[PDB]
Amino acid sequence: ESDKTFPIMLNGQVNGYACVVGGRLMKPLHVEGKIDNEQLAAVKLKKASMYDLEYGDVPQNMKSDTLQYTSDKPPGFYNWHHGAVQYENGRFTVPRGVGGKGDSGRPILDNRGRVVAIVLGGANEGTRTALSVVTWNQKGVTIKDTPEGSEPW
Amino acid sequence: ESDKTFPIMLNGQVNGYACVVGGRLMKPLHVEGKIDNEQLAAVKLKKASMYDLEYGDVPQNMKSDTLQYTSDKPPGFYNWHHGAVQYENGRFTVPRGVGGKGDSGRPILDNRGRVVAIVLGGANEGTRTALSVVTWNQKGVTIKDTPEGSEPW
Amino acid sequence: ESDKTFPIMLNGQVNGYACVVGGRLMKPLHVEGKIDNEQLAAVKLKKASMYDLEYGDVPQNMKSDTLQYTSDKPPGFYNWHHGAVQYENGRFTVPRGVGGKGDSGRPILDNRGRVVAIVLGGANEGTRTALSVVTWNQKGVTIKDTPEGSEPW
Amino acid sequence: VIVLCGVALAILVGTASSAACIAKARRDCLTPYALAPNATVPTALAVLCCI
Repeated sequence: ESDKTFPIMLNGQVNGYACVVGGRLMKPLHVEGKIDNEQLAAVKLKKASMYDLEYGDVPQNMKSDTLQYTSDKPPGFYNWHHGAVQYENGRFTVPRGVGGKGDSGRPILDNRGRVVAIVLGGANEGTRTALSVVTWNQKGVTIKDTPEGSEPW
Repeated sequence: ESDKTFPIMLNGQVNGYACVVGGRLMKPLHVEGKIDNEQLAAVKLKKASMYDLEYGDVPQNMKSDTLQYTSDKPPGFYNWHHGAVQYENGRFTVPRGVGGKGDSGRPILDNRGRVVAIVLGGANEGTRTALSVVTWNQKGVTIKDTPEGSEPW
Repeated sequence: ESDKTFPIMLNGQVNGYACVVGGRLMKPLHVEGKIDNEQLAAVKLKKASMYDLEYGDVPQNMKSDTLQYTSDKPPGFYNWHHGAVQYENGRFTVPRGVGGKGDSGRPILDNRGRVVAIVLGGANEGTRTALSVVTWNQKGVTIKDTPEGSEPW
Repeated sequence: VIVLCGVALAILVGTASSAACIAKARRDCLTPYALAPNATVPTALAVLCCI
């Protein structure tokens, strides 16, 4: 997590956490700031606004150091920078009150250090918090899954 | 001191210091240089030229933690970055030789950790060195002191 | 070596080395990149294109902090950042295989710590590798010694 | 002169609208596959809208 997840800086504040996966950087469109890495600041970000994201191609040096996409997501506990995340009923949820603004772009991690979803927001349903995320599909489709009442952090 | 006192840098050399007091940032006018801090660099500085100072409102995310000030000045020794300054006869005297260029904008602290004045320069009286500073007053007043021969550091 | 030898950045990668000798800063011309030192970034470079080098006058603080040159070159082994280099038959040679692209501008030292030459490239004979470097002469003459088949690193 | 200029303007606006719609359709139908590995794309869409 720490080695290859570069915060986005603005006004002396971290606004999110851009992630480089499969040789491409991803950054949530709704969030604003600058990337600390000078190299990533020189990448042209193509915007997929329907997914609330922009992507660009990482440079040649950094190609070898990126997180891995995934497709298989058995329901259960998954790794996270703030702990563990529960996946059930095709939905991701976290203990209520954990996370918030400035945490966008945080990757949900699998046991083998593979990325499962990217955090965009959270909806509070009282008992837990439902994560609005972008997920993969068996046909290699990056589905943006956002429960009702999701708030983009 | 170390946490909340910011060097002023020019051409890769530290040539000054800016201080935050009472929710406001101040800086020596005579010195030219950037401020590395993003928000302070983004602060609009209203310049009081006869005071040889510019003041700017510190942003809200760090206005909570700012140096406290004082007006009471009992005579005696006062701690400071390069040791202790003797305050007597309305004058900040320091042992001869101590200090020089680049020490402008260093706060003078109290024993209870309170800012009393900001040094601008110094003039060797012979066995000691008189500090030209910006003292405050009990009537809510701020007075620049420039001992005859005061040298802008 | 480590203090007075600086890296050149190319997209955030090392691609050569700049050497400070006698208060003047040299950098290979074929190697393109930015000097890591901000001070050296402000030095204007005039180019000796036929020598494939650019030299500039270092600022006043590092004019003393520099490598010392020398002209006496008895044949034998000489120091090098990657190990030992052989000066034989008026030729600088290294074991075949060590060194390559990005090693341009590496200084060649003397045992007492003085500089004798600066490496620019190499050509492989199969048994050893002959380095195309710049060598100084008893008459204070700098020959750019390039063996046949020299390739700029 | 007015009639010819109007015909030219209508042709220009029709072409501009068609180009914008085509480029938005390319974006829409390609960006999901560009954020994922192993884009098994039926190549008709790319071949149509690459030119």
